[PDB]
Amino acid sequence: THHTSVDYQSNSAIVKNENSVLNVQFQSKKNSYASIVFSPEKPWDWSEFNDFNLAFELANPGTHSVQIYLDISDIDGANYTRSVNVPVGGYNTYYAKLDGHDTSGLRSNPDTWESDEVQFISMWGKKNLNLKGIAKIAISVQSTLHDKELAIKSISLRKNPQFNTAFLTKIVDEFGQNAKQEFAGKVHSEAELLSDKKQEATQLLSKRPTNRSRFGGWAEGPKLEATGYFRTAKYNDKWSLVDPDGYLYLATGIDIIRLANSTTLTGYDLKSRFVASQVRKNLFEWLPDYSDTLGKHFGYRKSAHSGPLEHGETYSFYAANLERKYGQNNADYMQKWREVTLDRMITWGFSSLGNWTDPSYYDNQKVPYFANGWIIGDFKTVSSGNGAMPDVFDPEFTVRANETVSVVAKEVKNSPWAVGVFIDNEKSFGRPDSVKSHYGIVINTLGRDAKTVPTKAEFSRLMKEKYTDVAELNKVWHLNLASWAEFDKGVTIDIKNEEQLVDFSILLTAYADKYFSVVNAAMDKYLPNHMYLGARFPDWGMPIEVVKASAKYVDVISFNAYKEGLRDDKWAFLSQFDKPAIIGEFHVGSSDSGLFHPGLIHAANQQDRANMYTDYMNSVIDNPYFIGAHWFQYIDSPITGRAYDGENYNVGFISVTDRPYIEMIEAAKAMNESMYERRFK
Amino acid sequence: FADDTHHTTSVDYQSNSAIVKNENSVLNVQFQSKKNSYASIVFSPEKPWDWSEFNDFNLAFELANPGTHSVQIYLDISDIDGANYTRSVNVPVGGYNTYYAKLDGHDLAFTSGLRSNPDTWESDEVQFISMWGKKNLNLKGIAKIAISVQSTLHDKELAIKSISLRKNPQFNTAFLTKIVDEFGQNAKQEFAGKVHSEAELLSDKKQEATQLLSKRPTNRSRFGGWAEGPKLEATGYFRTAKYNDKWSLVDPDGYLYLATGIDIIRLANSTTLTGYDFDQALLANQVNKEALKSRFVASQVRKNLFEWLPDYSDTLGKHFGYRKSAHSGPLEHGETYSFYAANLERKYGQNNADYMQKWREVTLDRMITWGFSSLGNWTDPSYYDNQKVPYFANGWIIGDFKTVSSGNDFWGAMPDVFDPEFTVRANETVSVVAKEVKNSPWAVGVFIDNEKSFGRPDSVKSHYGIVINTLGRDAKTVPTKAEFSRLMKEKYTDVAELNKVWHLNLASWAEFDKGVTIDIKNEEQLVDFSILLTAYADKYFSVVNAAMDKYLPNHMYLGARFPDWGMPIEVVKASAKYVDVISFNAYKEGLRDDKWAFLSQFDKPAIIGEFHVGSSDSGLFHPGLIHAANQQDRANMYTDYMNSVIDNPYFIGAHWFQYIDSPITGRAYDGENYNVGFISVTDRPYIEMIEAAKAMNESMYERRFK
Repeated sequence: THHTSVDYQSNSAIVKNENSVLNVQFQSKKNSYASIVFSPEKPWDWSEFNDFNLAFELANPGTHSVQIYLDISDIDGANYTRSVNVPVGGYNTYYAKLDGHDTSGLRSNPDTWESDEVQFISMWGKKNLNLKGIAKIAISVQSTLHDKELAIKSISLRKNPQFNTAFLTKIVDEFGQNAKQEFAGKVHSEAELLSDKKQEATQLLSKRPTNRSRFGGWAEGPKLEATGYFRTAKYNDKWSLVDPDGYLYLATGIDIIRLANSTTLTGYDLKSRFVASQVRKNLFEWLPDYSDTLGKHFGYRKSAHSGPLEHGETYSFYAANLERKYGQNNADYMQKWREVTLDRMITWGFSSLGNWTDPSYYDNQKVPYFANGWIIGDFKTVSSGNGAMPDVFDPEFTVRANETVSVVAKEVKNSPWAVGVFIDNEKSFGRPDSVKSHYGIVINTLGRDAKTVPTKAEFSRLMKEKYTDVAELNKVWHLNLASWAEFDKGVTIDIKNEEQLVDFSILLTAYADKYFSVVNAAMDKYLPNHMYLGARFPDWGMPIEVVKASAKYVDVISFNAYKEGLRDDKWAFLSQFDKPAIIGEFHVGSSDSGLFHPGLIHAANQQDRANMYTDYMNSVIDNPYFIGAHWFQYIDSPITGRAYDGENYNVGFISVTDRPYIEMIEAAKAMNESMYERRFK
Repeated sequence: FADDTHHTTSVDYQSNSAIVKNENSVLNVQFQSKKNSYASIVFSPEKPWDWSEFNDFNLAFELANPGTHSVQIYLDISDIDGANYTRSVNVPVGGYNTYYAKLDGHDLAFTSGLRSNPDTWESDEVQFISMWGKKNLNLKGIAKIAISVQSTLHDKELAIKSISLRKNPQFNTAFLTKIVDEFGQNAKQEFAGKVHSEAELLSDKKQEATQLLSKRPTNRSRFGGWAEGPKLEATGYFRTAKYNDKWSLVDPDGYLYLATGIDIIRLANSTTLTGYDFDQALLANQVNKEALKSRFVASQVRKNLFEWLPDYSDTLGKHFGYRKSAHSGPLEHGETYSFYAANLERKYGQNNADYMQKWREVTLDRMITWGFSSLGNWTDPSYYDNQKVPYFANGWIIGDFKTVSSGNDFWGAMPDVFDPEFTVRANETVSVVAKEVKNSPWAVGVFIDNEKSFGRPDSVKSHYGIVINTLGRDAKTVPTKAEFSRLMKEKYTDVAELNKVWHLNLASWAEFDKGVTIDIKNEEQLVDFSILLTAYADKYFSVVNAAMDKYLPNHMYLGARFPDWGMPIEVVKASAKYVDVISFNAYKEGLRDDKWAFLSQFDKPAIIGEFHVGSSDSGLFHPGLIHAANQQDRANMYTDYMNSVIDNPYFIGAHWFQYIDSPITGRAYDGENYNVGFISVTDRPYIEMIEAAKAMNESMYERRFK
């Protein structure tokens, strides 16, 4: 229907008409965004159809798999983003449901009918689009390290096949696996678990090899000063860490070495137990009684979002498999899991345990670890206009900051094994997408009472410093304020004024400076010998003012970047600070895991997954500012979604049945082996 | 561009070990290929298709695969005359693609010297690989189109959306023009692992060096055996034994041992015809000074394949050679070049370093690192003195002894093994091997000869050809016939009794001795045919065994590498009485139980001499004999094949053919241009293959014996 002829344009992509087939060469090596956009004469009207799907006949004659983004926009202005991986090879059909069929508490659901076809993964945006007027349909590739290609043979709208009413019925086995689907590494019997443990014990290393120091550093590199703690240095023209014995060190590893995130909502909410959600309940074949052995794995989630529950009861199939696998005959399965986990990292060559490692691990003297704290309190707050952020100028913020960091110190006990502390994570500092996005904190704060809003009170001060008289501001901001007292009370800014931006930038820096000074001070008080690794900025939300402010205080600037790699264009700005950086989170996933959601970055298969992993880690290693990266996370998200937000991604280095993804492991081992020599030699 | 639909339109079909259901308008075919070594769907009309009226056209199939494994289909088209031709292609798991076979026009109308040519037009479709048969079929009468699945380990599936005849697109006249780059790579196509600059070679070497091991891991014995397994009598030589009700080898130190590794660890088969030649009279392996002066273009088509050849004065000019005997191409002889050897000197020969010695060293280390227990057949004798990786040795028995024939010229000549000169030449061959091996414990064993034309057990004529043809000859001048006369007289006393059994009217034994034309339809004689064929093979193996007993007494004799398509039971039986290990070549997806059950007759250990899987994503124009969807599938199919070797209680190992990909423009001898390499022409190991090999070799002892 839509193509077999339709008008289109391209953005950093050569399009050739070879037969009926659009060959798209995405110029994605050079350009961080590349696309072919399908725009008709008059905005498509699909009012006349119901219960239907948009289908693409896609091949990939390239030499890398392509994660394509499907963007469908309105005459109305709303947009929804979908994504899928197109493997190197011939044609498959990719479809997206636009109306009907599918609430379940899963970020991505099973298909609503059986096929050999591939459904796009729903990512973000406004789902319920305006079918009456569809402006554009864009296929884009974003933030790759390689040119990508796509062959489009046909685009069409199709009537959805017959609904499967049991698509959410017993999709989980008693092991937490995809019940209805076979997949690589699927456990069929409990005896497989016991058999795994025995086999794995054979291959597991105990100690670091002789080409690694005891702290996991470069035993054959230079020998810098031994401070007895992890620290930063420059060797040649590249940033490095230094281990406590003065060997060079780069941070590789895995986050969430803990069970806190491996639980899923059962649908129940002890003598007052009730089914709060029938749909949740029916997902799983097996859920034990509280009097059962494996009933030990029942938890409760106070707060839950994006699902048919705001609270309720949880179960952890991974923790259950741990008991099954390591807790034979009353054995301390937790302790055994920790010992296996430590050995795995040695064996895989990981130099550290990542963020959100369980305090259980902190007194270990085998593998280094990263510690963390969240700053929570009843202190006053500001808003990015949309996320609630700390009023960093409230004295109550320093009070809680100190207690937060103090807590961590007691966990760490001044151990050289602690590489450093993360404080907070992806705070809502603002997104530099527009004025409103960039300076939401400033804009929202400026219309609040200086008398009651400490952050605003500092804004007042700084602006008095620069402007002296309020009439002189009235010029630049193009406003008609009466007095510094009215300003102090609250100002509604002119969204379109450009001259005030220079000031907004002062105010955002000022807010950020206080944030990072407070936390830096707290670290000085409680863990003075340890590095402070920042606040883990998301690459989608890292205003330059916030980064700049952090550079004065942190030992290492942390970012999370869920991309195919660290592109030169994207990270060039780091050269203005000359500071070392770490990636707190990254991952690749694939649907061949039997999960319903590959995650944020998509590969063709486990082997592609590992190869893309290698490409990302190579980009980290070859970047002169970056000193490491941590994989998110250790364990696959539960197939029915983690209890907090329904996230059900293939993010695990191991599956729910405590089986390492083999291909990932071998990429990991390779990468860790050659990392020091690649960077420095 | 479509001429005519065959299925979209219905046509009559029959199935064979295959369930076909017409779900919607598609034929979904479930080949029952796990249980049945041949499964098929056969499309046949009431009257033979007449396609005479078409020219410059192709036959096209729109195919998906809803199964869990990729499927190599065989496409056989047969005509009214009983001629047949076989094409093959891999259909990956997934949706619909077009697979086509040109029936007329373009390159068909190879003189290229490539077993399989580049496509004659660029497309989003997949050309079938021409395999074998009578290609020039009668398009007046196409009797049947067969799609089959052959010797798999798994059930395969196929979805057929349409079959059609179509006009060929515009002929790309430049399809054989500059298809090779200076590295011997596919110039026009981008492929995974393609080298773009010489610097990448040096880059490659540095990186691989840090990853190469130079010594066996702790869990492997010095001779590559099972360090943690039982310890048996150490004889100081490789030998056979049983453990846990399964055949094994035993290394010199007494540890259990299975043979894994790769064939053709040498340069001899990495050369391709350049299209140049010389004044034949000036020829006395690079040509001499006087002959070089008469260099001329003998094949324009060959010359134009290449973007670059060096000049003889260039450093890389030393990689020119010469081939005295070539077939299946435009040249019967001519200049060759070795892009692989050129790459070795580029990679390892900087600053006049000993590039060959370094290649040998990296090769040994690669085998260690990849976990292979051995170097396979046709290892360059350069390696024989190595004390790091065990190796298989070989000889060919060649000479001017008398010969016998199958009665089919394409099958080839066979030694008259009752000719005393055959024994002289056997002895002399084995003696040469003995001087190369120098009694080294590192030599696992000796293969003598390879895929001799003993017969194919699929028709009486094919099976007993040597017997039939020899019976027709004179005892006076044909030793094998003199032996056949002896055995029949021993059995029948009087000719009259044989005349009865064979349904003949021979006047005298003197007639029999002079020459008999047997009755091809007579069945009673087949017991005698079996006796005669056994007797032939028995003397063959007895002679070789006695040679081995003289010169290499301490070392295993590994037989003569029978092809799985041509292994008469009589010959296998004869061999079992002499060899330490029975060797076979088997280019299939695996060792099927049904194919190899016969081994229980002899309770001997067996070895696979050669097997391979190839894929088109290597950038070569021919995936080979067994086809995968891509490099990853290729590795997975490798793994399955090796699992079937490891799981088989008679087999003690298998060798992969071969180390290096064949030249993209054909090996000089016969134009074979397959993706058979563990490594590419630029000395880059195929990463997926290496990873699968490492895992396989790691687990083999445990999997087989624990």
